[PDB]
Amino acid sequence: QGTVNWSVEDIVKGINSNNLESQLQATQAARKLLSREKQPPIDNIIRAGLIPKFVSFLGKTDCSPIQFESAWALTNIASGTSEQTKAVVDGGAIPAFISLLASPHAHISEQAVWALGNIAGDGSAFRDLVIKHGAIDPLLALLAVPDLSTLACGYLRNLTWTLSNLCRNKNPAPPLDAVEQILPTLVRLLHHNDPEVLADSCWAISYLTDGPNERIEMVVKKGVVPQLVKLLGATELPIVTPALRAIGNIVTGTDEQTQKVIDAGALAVFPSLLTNPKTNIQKEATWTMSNITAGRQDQIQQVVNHGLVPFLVGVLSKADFKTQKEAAWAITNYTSGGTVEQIVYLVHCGIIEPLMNLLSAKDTKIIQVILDAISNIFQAAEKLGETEKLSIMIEECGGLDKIEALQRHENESVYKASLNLIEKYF
Amino acid sequence: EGPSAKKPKKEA
Repeated sequence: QGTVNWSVEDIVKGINSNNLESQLQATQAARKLLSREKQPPIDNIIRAGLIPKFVSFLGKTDCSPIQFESAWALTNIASGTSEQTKAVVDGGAIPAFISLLASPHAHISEQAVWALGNIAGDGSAFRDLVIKHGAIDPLLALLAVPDLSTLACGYLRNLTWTLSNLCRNKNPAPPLDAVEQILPTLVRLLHHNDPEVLADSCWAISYLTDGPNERIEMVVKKGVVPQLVKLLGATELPIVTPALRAIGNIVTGTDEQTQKVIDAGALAVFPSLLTNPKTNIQKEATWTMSNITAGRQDQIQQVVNHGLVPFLVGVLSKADFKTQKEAAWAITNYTSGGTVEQIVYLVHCGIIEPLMNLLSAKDTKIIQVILDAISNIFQAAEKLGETEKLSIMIEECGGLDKIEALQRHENESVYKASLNLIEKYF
Repeated sequence: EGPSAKKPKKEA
């Protein structure tokens, strides 16, 4: 209570003293400034040249209090800008914090986990540096227990959060050898009862799946897709969000990888996802659907069997534009690879009207994506001879009148398909 | 793209 509101100069004065206690008091004061909720004087702490002195206190084993005070202190300094996080790493904090992971005091080792989390969370460079210092083995060792429930709640949460940061960022992506080293424990954290652990766990996965098919594969081969589909139907939005992102990334890969999420029973959840109150959930859901309709024909059939086509029509009809744009993509991929019988069913569900009303939108790309679909539908109509019957349906919903305007559009690729449609069919 | 990649421990 007597270390509240110290001046930065006072903190340096006590730390520069030859008295261990005086240093401890000043260090605790420095922390209380950083933990003051309104704009802490980080830059001033750095320009004072204290960081190096804080890092050296992390080594004082005999005095565990100052270890905690300094770990806490540096943690907040590392939570700032990349320039401020760089200062902590420059002070030689990485190897010091990794040493604290073996500390007998859980509350101290938790700070090391917290700190290293901020450092790796900065970017790929520091992420890889934390890994090169050998921070993974210690971290994973802290979770080497029969049951995770016995571990402290907050302690388990921060550990998970730190691990998710070591799987974060893309350019470059985390070392393959490091990802394999963490996955097994990540799959274990993906079955824990705590929601915050499941959330961060799903985010960790969503990071790994984000990339080439080789990255997606090593995650799929761990057999987590089923667990993700289970989490995909959770009540907590914070949990469903990353789960949907993960599944959304897995379906961007091979059709075999895409088939795994179908076998898991993911499509049975989309009736809720495609009508989910939150707008972004619909956008992510529809985006995932577009990567499924772009697969095989038997895969497109799965979507038809689950009666998800009507939902795509509803989302194409009334939703946030961003979501409606994803809907257009879903239809386009659906009409390009789907059979005639499939495209027919799509039309009888009432896809035309809502697909024509989106031609009024002022987005250059969606128009291309739509017109492309229209061409694909006619492409099937010719195989039935009912190109005339289709033209009429488009004409009765003020569709032709809008294609007439796109026939004279600025973008070159637009008027190409438009004029080609007016001429060939109308 | 999810949660903040940096946490400051500033309790009350």
